[PDB]
Amino acid sequence: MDIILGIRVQDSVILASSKAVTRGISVLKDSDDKTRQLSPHTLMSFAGEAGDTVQFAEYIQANIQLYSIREDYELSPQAVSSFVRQELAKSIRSRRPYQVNVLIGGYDKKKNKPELYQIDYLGTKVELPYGAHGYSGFYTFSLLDHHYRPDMTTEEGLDLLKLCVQELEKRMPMDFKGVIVKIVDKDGIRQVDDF
Amino acid sequence: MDIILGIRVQDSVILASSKAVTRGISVLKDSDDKTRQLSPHTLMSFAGEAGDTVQFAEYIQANIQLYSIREDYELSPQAVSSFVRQELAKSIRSRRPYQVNVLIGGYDKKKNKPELYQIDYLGTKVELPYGAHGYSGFYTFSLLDHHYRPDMTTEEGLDLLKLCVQELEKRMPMDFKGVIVKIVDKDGIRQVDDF
Amino acid sequence: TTIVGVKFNNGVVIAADTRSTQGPIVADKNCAKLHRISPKIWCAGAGTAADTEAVTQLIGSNIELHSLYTSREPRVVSALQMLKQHLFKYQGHIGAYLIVAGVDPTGSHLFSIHAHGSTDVGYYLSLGSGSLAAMAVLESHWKQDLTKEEAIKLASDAIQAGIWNDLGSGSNVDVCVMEIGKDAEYLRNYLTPNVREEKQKSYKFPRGTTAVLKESIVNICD
Amino acid sequence: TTTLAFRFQGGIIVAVDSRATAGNWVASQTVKKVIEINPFLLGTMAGCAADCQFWETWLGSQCRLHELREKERISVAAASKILSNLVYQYKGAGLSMGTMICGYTRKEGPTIYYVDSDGTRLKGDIFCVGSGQTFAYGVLDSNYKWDLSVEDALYLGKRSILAAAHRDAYSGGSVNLYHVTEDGWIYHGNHDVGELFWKVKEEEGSFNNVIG
Amino acid sequence: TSIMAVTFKDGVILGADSRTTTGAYIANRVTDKLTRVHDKIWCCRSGSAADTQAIADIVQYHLELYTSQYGTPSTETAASVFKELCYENKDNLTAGIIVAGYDDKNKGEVYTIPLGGSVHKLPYAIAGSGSTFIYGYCDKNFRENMSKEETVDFIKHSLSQAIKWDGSSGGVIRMVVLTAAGVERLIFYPDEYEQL
Amino acid sequence: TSIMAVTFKDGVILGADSRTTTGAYIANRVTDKLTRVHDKIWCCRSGSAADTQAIADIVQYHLELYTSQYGTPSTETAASVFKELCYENKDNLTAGIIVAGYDDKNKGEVYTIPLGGSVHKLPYAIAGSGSTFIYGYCDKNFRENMSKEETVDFIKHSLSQAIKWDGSSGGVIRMVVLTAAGVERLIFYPDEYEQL
Amino acid sequence: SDPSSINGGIVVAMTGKDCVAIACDLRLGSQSLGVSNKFEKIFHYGHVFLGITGLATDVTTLNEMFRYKTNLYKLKEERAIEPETFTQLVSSSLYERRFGPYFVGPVVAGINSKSGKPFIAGFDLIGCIDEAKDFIVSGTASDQLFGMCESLYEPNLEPEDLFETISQALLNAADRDALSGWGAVVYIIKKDEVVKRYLKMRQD
Amino acid sequence: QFNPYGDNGGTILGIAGEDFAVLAGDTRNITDYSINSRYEPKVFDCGDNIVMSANGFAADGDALVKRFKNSVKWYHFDHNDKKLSINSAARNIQHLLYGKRFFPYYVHTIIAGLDEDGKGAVYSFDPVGSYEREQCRAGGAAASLIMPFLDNQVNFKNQYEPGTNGKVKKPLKYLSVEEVIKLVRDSFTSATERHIQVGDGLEILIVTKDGVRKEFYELKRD
Amino acid sequence: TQQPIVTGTSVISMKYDNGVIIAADNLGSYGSLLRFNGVERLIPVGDNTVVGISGDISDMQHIERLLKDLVTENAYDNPLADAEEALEPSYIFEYLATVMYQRRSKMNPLWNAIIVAGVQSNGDQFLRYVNLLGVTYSSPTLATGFGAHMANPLLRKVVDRESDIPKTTVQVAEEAIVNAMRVLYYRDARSSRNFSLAIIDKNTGLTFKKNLQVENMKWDFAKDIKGYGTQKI
Ligand SMILES: *[C@@](C)(CO)[C@](*)(O)[C@H](Cc1ccccc1)NC(=O)[C@H](Cc1ccc(OC)cc1)NC(=O)[C@H](C)NC(=O)CN1CCOCC1
Ligand SMILES: *[C@@](C)(CO)[C@](*)(O)[C@H](Cc1ccccc1)NC(=O)[C@H](Cc1ccc(OC)cc1)NC(=O)[C@H](C)NC(=O)CN1CCOCC1
Ligand SMILES: *[C@@](C)(CO)[C@](*)(O)[C@H](Cc1ccccc1)NC(=O)[C@H](Cc1ccc(OC)cc1)NC(=O)[C@H](C)NC(=O)CN1CCOCC1
Ligand SMILES: *[C@@](C)(CO)[C@](*)(O)[C@H](Cc1ccccc1)NC(=O)[C@H](Cc1ccc(OC)cc1)NC(=O)[C@H](C)NC(=O)CN1CCOCC1
Ligand SMILES: [Mg+2]
Ligand SMILES: [Mg+2]
Ligand SMILES: [Mg+2]
Ligand SMILES: [Mg+2]
Ligand code: NA
Repeated sequence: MDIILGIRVQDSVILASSKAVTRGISVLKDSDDKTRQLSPHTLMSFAGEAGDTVQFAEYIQANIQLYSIREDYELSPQAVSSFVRQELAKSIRSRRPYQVNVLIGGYDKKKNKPELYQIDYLGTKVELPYGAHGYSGFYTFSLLDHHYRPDMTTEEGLDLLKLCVQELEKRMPMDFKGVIVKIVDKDGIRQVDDF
Repeated sequence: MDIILGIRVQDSVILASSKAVTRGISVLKDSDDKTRQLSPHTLMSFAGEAGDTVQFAEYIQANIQLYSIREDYELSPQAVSSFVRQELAKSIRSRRPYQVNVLIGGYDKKKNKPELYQIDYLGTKVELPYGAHGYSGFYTFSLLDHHYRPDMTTEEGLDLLKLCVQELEKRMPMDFKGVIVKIVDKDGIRQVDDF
Repeated sequence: TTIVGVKFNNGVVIAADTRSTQGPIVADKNCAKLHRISPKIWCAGAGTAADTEAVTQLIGSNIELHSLYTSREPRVVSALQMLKQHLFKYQGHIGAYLIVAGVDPTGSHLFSIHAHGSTDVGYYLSLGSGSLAAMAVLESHWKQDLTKEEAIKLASDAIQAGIWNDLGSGSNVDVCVMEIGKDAEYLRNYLTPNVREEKQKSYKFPRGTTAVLKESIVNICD
Repeated sequence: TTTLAFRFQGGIIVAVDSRATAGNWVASQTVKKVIEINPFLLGTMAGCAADCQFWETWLGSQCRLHELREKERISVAAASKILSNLVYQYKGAGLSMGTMICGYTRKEGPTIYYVDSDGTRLKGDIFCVGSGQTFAYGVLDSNYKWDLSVEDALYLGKRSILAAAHRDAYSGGSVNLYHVTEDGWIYHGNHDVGELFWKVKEEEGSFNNVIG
Repeated sequence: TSIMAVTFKDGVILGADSRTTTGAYIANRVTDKLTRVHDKIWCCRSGSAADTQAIADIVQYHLELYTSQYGTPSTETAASVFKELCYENKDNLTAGIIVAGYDDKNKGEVYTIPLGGSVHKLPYAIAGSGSTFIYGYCDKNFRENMSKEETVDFIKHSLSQAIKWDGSSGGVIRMVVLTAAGVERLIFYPDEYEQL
Repeated sequence: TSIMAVTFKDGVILGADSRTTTGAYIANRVTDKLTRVHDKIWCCRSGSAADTQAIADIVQYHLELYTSQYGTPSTETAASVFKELCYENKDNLTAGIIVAGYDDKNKGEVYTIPLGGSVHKLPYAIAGSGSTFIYGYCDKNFRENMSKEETVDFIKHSLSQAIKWDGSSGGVIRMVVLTAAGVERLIFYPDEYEQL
Repeated sequence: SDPSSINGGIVVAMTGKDCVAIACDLRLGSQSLGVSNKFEKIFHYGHVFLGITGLATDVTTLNEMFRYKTNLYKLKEERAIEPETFTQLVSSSLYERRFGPYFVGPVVAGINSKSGKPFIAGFDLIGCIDEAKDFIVSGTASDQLFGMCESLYEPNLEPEDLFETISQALLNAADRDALSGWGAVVYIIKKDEVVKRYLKMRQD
Repeated sequence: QFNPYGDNGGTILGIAGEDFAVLAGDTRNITDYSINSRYEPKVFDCGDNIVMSANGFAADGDALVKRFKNSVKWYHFDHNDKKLSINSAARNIQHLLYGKRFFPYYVHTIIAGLDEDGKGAVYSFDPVGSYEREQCRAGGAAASLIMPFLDNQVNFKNQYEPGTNGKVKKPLKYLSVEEVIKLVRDSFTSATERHIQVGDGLEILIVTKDGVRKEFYELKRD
Repeated sequence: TQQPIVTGTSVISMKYDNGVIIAADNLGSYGSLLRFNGVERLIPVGDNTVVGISGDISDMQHIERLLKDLVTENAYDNPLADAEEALEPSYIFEYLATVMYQRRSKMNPLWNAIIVAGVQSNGDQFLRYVNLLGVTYSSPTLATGFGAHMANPLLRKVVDRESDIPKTTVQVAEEAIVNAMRVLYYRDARSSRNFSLAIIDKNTGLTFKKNLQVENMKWDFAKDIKGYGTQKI
């Protein structure tokens, strides 16, 4: 875990997530996908404590999928994010809290609008044009403050994202083995294979 | 600081040293040379606590250079290493010890033999065919146990060294921004510019 | 805080200051530390502000229900017993230091309760950060067979000692007099010796001084 | 703090913020974090204000004594090393200094040296130092080219501090710009973030995260 | 605190000072440390005021309920109930209690219950911070089958010294006399005992 | 330890037990805690055996050197030298010393020096762990201008009680009598003092 | 790791002549890192306004909680809750979590629809009610707000004047706190109209 | 363990005009919740038209002032009775404070006077020697309360010109001694209301080319 | 770094129209043990100053010796030692205050709280405090330890500010001091009944009173107090 980014543009939400899984002085894996599809038009990336991350992600995934089957209807990104926040808000006052930070990127089909939510392990939710968790934000936020425009295309968003990854690869101490990029739009979720 | 390697072959000693200087969550420099020439046929790489490293390296350098001028004669690599060890052996029981680990690669002109010495901050000296300091050794020693032969050429030694850097770049958690390689032989010290 | 309780001829009187602190900052300049448990049983509270309020309301509620159940006017010892058993149960973690007083069919009473659940009896008592300043006055001027007017004076004098000399106490003096055979009179702001002087200047700004970005009407109706 | 200084075609740009903190208390918004050591030498300050202020003024006295004794302006290398050797003597005692010695000499050309309180001394083309160094790096690195004009370089340095002043809670106040050439340093004014932000937002079209 | 209980010919006498401290500040200088758990069974309390108070209240409740079913309890029974509370809650209590009572069969009896919760039946008992200073005096001066006047003097002189040396002890000397005649409360002021 | 020094008509008497402990083990049951710093100036040692020993040795050296130059020192002078060592090295010492001596002008004198290094001139003094148990007894029984036999009994009875209650005290009761007549050493065994 | 100063923020409330005002900053950060510049801390349940400072997860949680409670209140009582009553509900709810509290500093503001009286109140994280005639302050720059309010405030200000006073109290207090600022919102509340203004403040 | 530091409370305030400067400070001295003195001055005339105050730990503050006063004395001896300029005094104080960098003087120091052009000057210091010239500065316990008020009323921060759409700032201008003293008095009365360590009295020292004048005003004693 | 062993409690004092009064009990506590009862904690320096000391007694005895030595040293080569160049209270105070602060700065303090009361050569009343931290302050009333909490409130009712000093007589001032000492005996657990009191007047000079006792104490009301609440018997 470590680097997870998110950028909301005109017609889509783009999530970038690092591929490295390190333990001790060994990079155990360099092709790890730090995300789960909660519903056809909702994607959640995650980062934090080992074990907790995937256990939490899959638990949320199961609940959203259960809702979808029960009502034969997809929950809005806003509704999913509120559900996720509440689960983390419960968690923080538990015996052993989930130490997991998440980004929820979704496309609301009723509003025809992309939406990006940033939620930390305390249950602190915010809707943003661009978001990041961990040390990544200390570089990317200022960079995006400068280069981001609200009316950008998906292609412009990917170039904006390349600019973030380049900066991180230059100044971050750890080798995070690149990122897996995924786009969320009106047509659902798809993965960019060449980044 | 972090990664410093050394390989003694048939006719030369090859020192590889990482270029990254990191402080906090920022890589401040990616072209740092972690070595000093003590004499025409003796090179010392170093790694450890910030400030201590360069301060120690330059202090040793000054002393060896002073000796060279006084006697109009170059000290043997064995003699230089013994001097360095004693300085660290004093240091460890000082009020504030030098926290510096070093590799001393040299070519003895009287014996016509390359020599590699590994000395830690405690003043623990060993002559070796190949050496490393820090976490690097946990990968490179076993690798060199397998691939190293005592009668290898300088070119074979560089390929053997490339094999180490590749392994480290694959499995090490931190981005160390490549290495500066230097060769010590009968003709003195020279730097490989394309590695 | 600074709180006191004084017994007299035909009853008992309690008093308190009106300062509330959060560190070195005065949170409330005119807070109410005199609490009604029952009509003729009042409580003065020092310590953790919310604890003194909550513990006094809880026992006051249970006292009202008890009074209705027994068809009797509540007694001070009942409030004392209920308070001390509640506080003891929480091993001091509910930081309420109370002076309980009142009149009932048995007579007039004055007690003090500490956070850990220990109770005292006395003719004159003082609790809080300014209790030493107050007790100095009480020990100097108290006597047996005080009148009502003498007891109110002694009580408010003891609170004033805390107001002036203790940094944890200030502002005004609240009093509550509980006399036998009469209604208890709650004297809110009996003394107000710390009125703020006229300011040297009016800091009313010229309209338009503050820069504004947006305006909008908020809908509060259905 | 946030301080930067980078080397380019037309010399050196140096830009700093002006905030001073005492925890979350904003102690000042009008502080000088650049010291003019001589007409060709600058020093940036970051860390403990007193340590930075005291020892860099002391550094200027040592640089003055050098040119009296040697009849020649001190090199950027030698000036930086006086300071780094000084703090190394105090290593462990608790000094907190993040400094950049920027200047020009004939033998060296435009030169920048990073010097900090744990004894690290590094020569380099680009450095950002302080609590908001990362925010400045993000903007600076992504727009930096060697062939920047003096006008563009000055702006990039100003814009990089602004970026950090915005995001970093412990940076802000105003931007102090400097430009170092072969003829010496040139001051390019104090720029209050209170006005500069809105001016940049409007003209550049950036900072879309903020409510306009 | 300084407290003691002494058996004698006609019964038993309890004695105590009146000082309650919160550090070096005297929170109450007229405290009543002698408490009734039954008609002719009383106790002297030392240690935590809150703990000893809560215990005595529970014991008073138990002995009231005992009396309702089985008639007057023995002094040994009262001490057993004190012990049971003190022993089973030893990790959460700081209570040093002396139990004293008068039966007509057993006459005067004294039981001391230290911190641990152990029970010790004795001819006389001393406890509290100020008791350390009078172990020597009390051992040398105590006699069995003393008179009422001799026992009052013994307690008065003993607590006088305990009060003199212990800063945590002072105020008035309260006493409670337990005999077949009934219950008598006594008090002695500083002006009297200080100059003994 | 239990130690004491008492002035009387003809001079002064020092008294002490003989128990030395290392925890609950009695390392020496026949210790001599009464030590000579000058012909007729002695001290009672309580606290760290090593510290009090080192101090007494230095004082003996100072008073020997004083005598060589200025003649016999006063008991006050001896106490001043003790104090100076105890006060100036208070952070590194655990020594409670009673100084007692006999002049012909000043007769018997007693100075007590507690942990801090303060000096207190008194009619009589008690110190050591076992002294706590006899404050009450000693205050009630001490009189000024006692006889030798009365003072010996006072010390014997006092230390007897201190030994009885204090586990850190025991063994024999040693005493040293300081008068114009000279120096007399006394000893009293358990079989005698225990049944007082 | 002090819950009350991780996210940052401030709230201030004032009374005027037949009106009340409540204001807040817009910052939400993670210590030094500023994350959001749209995080409003003032909510309303009918005509009763509530501002909440402190740990942002609890701010969000309590809003959702009081929305829940006031919605049920209205269904059963068949009327909107009043400020004095809501103040008591807040105190109850906070003290319910006495030994595991919400790390917040709430502020109630509103006008009683029956009596027409302006009402403001403040709380500590455990429920202690702080009622006031003049003003209430809360947040990481509470010291600053106390100093600005105590000097600038005067009684019986008209809505248009009160707006200037509260806005200047907030703005200058926020600029001396690192964790507060990044935008601001002011609510001016009259008996039957409410105006909400976004202030222009320095963005550092 | 022995703690060599203490907190004696109080607060100070310096404002600079065009041809004058003021340095004010309350006269209250405290430890914990007790008042030590209601009138213990901590703003001193140090000679050469320099006034100084070191607020925080009084023992350290008195020591520093004492050392600086002595520094002025020896400056005269060693440099032919030359007048010590306010800028030179500031630098001297930095060295006094930094000399104890690893065992600091626990004080926030402020000095005031006139610069070499005759204009009013205020310099402020942290405990270890960092200093800066400003028009305005509050120091001590209630500095967090007062300082933002001064930013608003002395440097006209966040104040725009009415009707200019928040585009034109309120222009900076020097204040009259009469206006400055109004701000000082209002600053301290406000601080006294909400800070328990501030009160009793206010002593102001005004510095003009004619010399040093004093003014005293009562403050609330609770 | 120290810890106090044998200690002395409150020292209280105040100014009146012609001079100053100071008082302190005669106890030397050893923790909770009231060990020594003949301790004098008021030490006169000349015929115009009295130094009242609380805290560690070993350190008090050290200060006694310093003051004793100060008188001797001042007499050296000084024909006006008993006249114009006699020791003033302000001289004695400043000396102690210098020592106290030097010792705290060496992290080896004299664990005391000191009040120097006296009358200057020009008739002015002198009253100033200094403690182990080197902290100094002056006021119409000064007190140490518990005295600061209980005595000052009572003494400030008599002299609340500077203008109240000329209005206060020695009879009124002494009465307030003696009352304060009684209140401290009621409430301070490390206090004694016996105490000393000193008056330094500009006309009558130094009057040192020893072996005073607290009297006219109210204890009678104790007889009516039972248990801790419900106890009727
Ligand atoms: C005087 C003023 C104490 O200084 C009084 O005791 C006063 C009592 C009082 C009673 C009713 C209404 C108002 C005031 N006490 C306080 O004002 C009290 C002081 C205090 C703070 C913290 C404490 O424990 C750490 C104990 C006492 N102030 C408060 O309770 C304030 C309102 N609340 C807080 O500071 C928040 N507390 C909640 C409990 O845990 C610690 C933080
Ligand atoms: C940004 C604002 C983060 O602080 C900058 O680093 C800024 C740099 C700077 C440079 C010159 C003049 C002013 C400011 N640094 C600070 O403002 C600095 C933060 C800091 C404090 C203490 C540190 O370690 C000791 C490191 C950094 N603030 C201060 O120095 C403040 C004004 N002073 C104090 O905190 C006083 N302390 C210093 C340490 O010793 C005790 C007293
Ligand atoms: C003497 C003073 C010492 O043993 C007596 O035992 C005395 C006995 C007594 C007092 C009043 C009523 C009946 C009996 N004990 C006290 O006065 C007691 C001292 C004490 C407190 C706590 C102890 O350990 C928990 C042991 C002894 N005083 C109190 O209990 C006072 C009322 N309260 C406090 O000191 C507050 N405490 C609560 C417990 O935790 C420490 C703070
Ligand atoms: C009674 C027994 C206890 O108070 C006396 O004070 C007695 C005095 C004495 C003994 C022999 C000769 C002359 C005087 N003291 C001891 O027996 C003493 C107990 C003691 C040990 C350490 C102390 O603090 C430093 C205080 C009192 N026993 C010893 O000194 C024995 C011989 N040694 C030890 O116990 C070893 N100590 C070394 C110091 O630290 C812990 C272990
Ligand atoms: Mg977040
Ligand atoms: Mg024995
Ligand atoms: Mg900022
Ligand atoms: Mg007060
Ligand atoms: Na900082």
